[PDB]
Amino acid sequence: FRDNGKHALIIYDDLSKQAVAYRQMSLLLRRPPGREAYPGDVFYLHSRLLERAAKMNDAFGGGSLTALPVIETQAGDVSAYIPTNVISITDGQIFLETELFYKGIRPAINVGLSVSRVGSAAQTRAM
Amino acid sequence: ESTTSEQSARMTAMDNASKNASEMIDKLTLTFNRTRQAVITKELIEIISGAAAL
Amino acid sequence: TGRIVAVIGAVVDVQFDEGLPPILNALEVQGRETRLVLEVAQHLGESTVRTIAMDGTEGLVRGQKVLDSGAPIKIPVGPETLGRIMNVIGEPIDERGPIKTKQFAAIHAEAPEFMEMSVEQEILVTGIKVVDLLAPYAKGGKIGLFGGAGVGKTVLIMELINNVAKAHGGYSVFAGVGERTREGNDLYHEMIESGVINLKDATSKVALVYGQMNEPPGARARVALTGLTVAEYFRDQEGQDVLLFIDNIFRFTQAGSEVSALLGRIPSAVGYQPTLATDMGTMQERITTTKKGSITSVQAIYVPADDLTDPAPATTFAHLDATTVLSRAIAELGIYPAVDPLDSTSRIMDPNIVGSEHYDVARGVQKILQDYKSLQDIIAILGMDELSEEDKLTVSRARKIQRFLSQPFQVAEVFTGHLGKLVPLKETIKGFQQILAGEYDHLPEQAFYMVGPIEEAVAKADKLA
Amino acid sequence: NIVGSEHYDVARGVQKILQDYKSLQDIIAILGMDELSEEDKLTVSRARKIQRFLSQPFQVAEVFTGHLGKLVPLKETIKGFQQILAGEYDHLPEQAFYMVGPIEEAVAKADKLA
Amino acid sequence: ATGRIVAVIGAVVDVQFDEGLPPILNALEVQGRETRLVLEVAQHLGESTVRTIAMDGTEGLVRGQKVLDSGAPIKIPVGPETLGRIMNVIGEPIDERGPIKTKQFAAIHAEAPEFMEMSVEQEILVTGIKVVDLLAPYAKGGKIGLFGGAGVGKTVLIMELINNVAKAHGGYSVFAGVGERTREGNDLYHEMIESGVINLKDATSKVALVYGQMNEPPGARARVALTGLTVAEYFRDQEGQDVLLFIDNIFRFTQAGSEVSALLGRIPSAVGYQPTLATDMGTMQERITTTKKGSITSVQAIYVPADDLTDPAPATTFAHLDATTVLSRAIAELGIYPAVDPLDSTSRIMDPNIVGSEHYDVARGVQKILQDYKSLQDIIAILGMDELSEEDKLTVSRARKIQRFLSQPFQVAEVFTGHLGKLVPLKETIKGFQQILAGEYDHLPEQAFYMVGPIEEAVAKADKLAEEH
Ligand SMILES: Nc1ncnc2c1ncn2[C@@H]1O[C@H](COP(=O)(O)OP(=O)(O)O)[C@@H](O)[C@H]1O
Ligand SMILES: [Mg+2]
Repeated sequence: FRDNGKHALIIYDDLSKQAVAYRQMSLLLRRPPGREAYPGDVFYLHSRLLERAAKMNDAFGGGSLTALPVIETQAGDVSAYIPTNVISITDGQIFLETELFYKGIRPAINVGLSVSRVGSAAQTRAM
Repeated sequence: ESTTSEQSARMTAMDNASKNASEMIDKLTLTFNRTRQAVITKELIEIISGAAAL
Repeated sequence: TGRIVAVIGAVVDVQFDEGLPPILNALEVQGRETRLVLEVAQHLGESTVRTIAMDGTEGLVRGQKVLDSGAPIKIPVGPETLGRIMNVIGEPIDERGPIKTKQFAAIHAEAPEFMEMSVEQEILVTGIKVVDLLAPYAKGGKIGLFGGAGVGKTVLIMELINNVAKAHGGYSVFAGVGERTREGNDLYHEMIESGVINLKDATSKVALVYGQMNEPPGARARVALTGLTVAEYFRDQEGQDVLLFIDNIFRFTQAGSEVSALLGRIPSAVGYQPTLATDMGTMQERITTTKKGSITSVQAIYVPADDLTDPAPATTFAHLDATTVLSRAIAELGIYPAVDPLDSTSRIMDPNIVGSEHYDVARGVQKILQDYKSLQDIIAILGMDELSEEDKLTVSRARKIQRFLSQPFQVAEVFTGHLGKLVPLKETIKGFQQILAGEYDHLPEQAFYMVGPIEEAVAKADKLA
Repeated sequence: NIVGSEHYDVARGVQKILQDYKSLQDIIAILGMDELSEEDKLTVSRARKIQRFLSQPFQVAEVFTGHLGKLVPLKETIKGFQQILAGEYDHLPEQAFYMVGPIEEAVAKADKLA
Repeated sequence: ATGRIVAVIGAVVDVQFDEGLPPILNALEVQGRETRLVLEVAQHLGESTVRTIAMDGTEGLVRGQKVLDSGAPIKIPVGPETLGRIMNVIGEPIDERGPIKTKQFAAIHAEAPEFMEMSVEQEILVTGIKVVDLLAPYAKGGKIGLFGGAGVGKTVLIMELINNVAKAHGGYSVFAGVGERTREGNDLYHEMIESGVINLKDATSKVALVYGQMNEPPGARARVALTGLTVAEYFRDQEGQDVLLFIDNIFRFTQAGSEVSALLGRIPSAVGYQPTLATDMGTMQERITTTKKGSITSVQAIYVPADDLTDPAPATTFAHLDATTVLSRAIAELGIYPAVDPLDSTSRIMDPNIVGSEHYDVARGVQKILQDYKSLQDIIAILGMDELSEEDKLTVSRARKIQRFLSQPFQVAEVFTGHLGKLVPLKETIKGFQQILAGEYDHLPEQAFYMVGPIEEAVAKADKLAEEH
């Protein structure tokens, strides 16, 4: 759809369980593990996939492709190996707190840590 | 009056010194548990790499 | 036939000539006293397979003879398996004669397809007032049972067997994954003295699968599959609403990471196997609600080193739909069953699943049980009478609610002398809808202790004085 | 020798008042603020403005917050850390020192929250 | 039977024979060197190929040097003539005073005595140190251990027991130094001539010395401790005297075998040691015993790596020691010297049927007031010292005087201190500590007990501080 002038949208759900599936095929080939027994090329796994989601110019049709991956953290750990390899790729974040979901605020969006860099200039002037 | 004013503020100021010491005691429990797993993981790789190169 | 070439520990290598068997088959060693079943796991090339044993390996000579079944491990299945005890290979281990039945089934079987799943959530009712109101049970889901010994856990097992066979008509299977012999003998005789198993006729309600603790590490991992084949017979052939008990799920994970290290594989994170997420996948996806019937599972969960983010209790947690926790601090308060009402959660607790009548009743119960938890500290430290008159009723009502959650069980009729009550769903919602509004507040506390519905509560206030 | 004897002396006073504040964070977090000395309620009350005076609104981040990008000269970031380490500005709150350029806009911000 | 060299990797030399294979644990002489290089056989590999470990360096070795065989393990010279001489691993003298001329040669590899050759009697050997004799008494014919990290005093405390014990002792004495600084083997040869223990002019010396230091190849720091307790086995067995034995250090026996291991073809165990760690340790430590033919007192210094007694090398020597003296850096940084931990040192004869009921209720009376002092420090950190009651302001002030009274000025540490060397007897150590506990010295400040001898000097030092106000 992107190369033929249409707009698409894709939700990967989730990229955490992909990287525990690439870990299994790597260690079953006897490859040297790294941090958290992961292989050395986990960054090649998620960068070569999320680089395709782009917007072509008007001479190429004018379509687009938006991505929205999902990462699951273990007890608020936003300083682990996998949730930092994907923060350093995507153009922003949306944080969901497990201790605002218990207090009755839903959707529990952490407004302090949620940022979107490039998408701020493209919104409605009414909004 | 002054021994009642003092003995009530000893009740409050010893209460916030146990909330702040229990708020601090959960944040070091997660870091203890990340680091406990990371040492079993690290010294497991050294045995495997020592046997594979042999 | 084949021949044994290598014997190293609990790993035997078998050399064939023509009929090379595929993976997940089952061989059988010829010349020995008891059955020794080998399970093929790898094709090593030049007609050689890599097998894991299921019993003792000593006495095996290099160059013996080994047959082939041509199929996986096939167990005796049927309706006449109710009330017997078997190991992982279907043999009976209680010296009551051979089990005789019509058909057999294989334990390594695929999941149901995508077009056979249920498209809607549905609540399973078990009769207990604390379970079916605050942490209800979905039909087909996986349940985690927190708590251990000395809390009253083995009664809650023996009573959920009895109530489903009364209100729903579905039997159960018990699978002991690496369990102690001393504690797997007392559960045999505790079920006899409560009626759910019976040595005289065909009114039994369970089938026991016991793979005990002193068995080789390949034989402690397949027990949760043998005890799931039997549970699939009563859904695929008869269409019942079966239950399934695994005790526990950590000894299924831990017994997996000792086969994957005897087979020469590089370990993952902290010591587990590389395949920690598919062995939990290719077991717990067979526990589902198809179009014929369902299978519901209650599993015991042991957390190692009090780490909730260890990979063994983190893989399991993505499969559960409801958790119930047995607190010992409610067992010293006198309440039975000792289920904590505040620290139990359910995923199907939702206004678009169980409706708005169940929701706003069970929402207010956990809110009022928090206010008594916050006001019990001012009363213990400062004193009683300083708090308002609007708060004295919340102290009085929350001691009515947390005693109305008690319920006498049918499995304990001989000992505590009371009558076992099985409460349907529409009585438990009607009851707590009136305690909150102050409608039955003038009656004393002991009218609510150990009754059935709300009707038997006011019939007990008359007998006082 | 290279940067001078006046640049080198103000830059070492800043690393001294920020290290002594770092050794009191284990006590302020437990026993609170009312357990310190009287001269150590001044190391805390001055290091919490030097920390906020090391903030600056960048020029490329105009599209983040909508604030103007500010640039300072080298001779004026020596004067800003002398009139704080001496005690000239002990009558202003900490949030008046937040996200400004040179030292003259700090007193042009504390008149707003009056 | 000659053989050739086919491979050299590091300190592990492979030697292929042709017709006669020597057994494991032998000696092979490399022909072609100007020095003597001995190879010790360690493994068999098939097709007449052994794998050896080298005692000296391996520079200048070429593939094809013809290697002889001895037919026996490393037989050092032994006898009465080796007293007052320094010798090598293979028995050569390095004191440059001539050849050791004796009649008996003895291999260093031999068995352990059986179960019906053990002795069972226990005694008490008095030293004169106040911390040692009170809370963890040593014993005649018993194995003693000196734990602790790096730079707390293991070499000085083992230099103190040669000062007190070795000159008042009747029989002989042996010092094996394994893997320590080559400087400190010269401050022993020059602190034992000026005290007359080593005599360079006649035949009245009482000390032998065996030295393999930390400049040697790692195949030679693991056969020196077997050479120390071979000379010390001659005196116990072929003669009948009472022998002592001092070993420093003994952690460098385990570490020097964890370096040749991975080239011999072994998978590593936990944190990096060899798989055969607790077997060759227990094969050496079963020859240092008291049999029915003699008695060997033995003091050993044991390095603990980076202050962790859960490391697998120090935490398996505990099964071979009767009296452990755990040193500590948390005491030494107070100024309390010798830094011996009282709540971590044990003995097998702390027993009211052996040391009497009066010594026993004094030892446990000291540890009970020190351990109860530990739990009181957790309150003073939040409350303060003055807000305590008057009843536990006294058990602190009694405990602080017991901490300071244990520190004693040593004799061989005069050049550090300038103070004089004290030696408190056993009957005075108990009577000093009864009176601080009962309260007979509550009128003195804490400084009157620091670095004193008996309790008599604790009040003489108290008045001399008073007059300078
Ligand atoms: N009698 C003593 N009491 C306390 N400390 C001492 C004494 N003698 C030496 N030391 C200290 O012990 C340190 C190391 O001495 P030494 O025993 O030679 O080293 P190590 O114990 O590491 O082999 C020295 O820095 C010295 O200050
Ligand atoms: Mg030393």
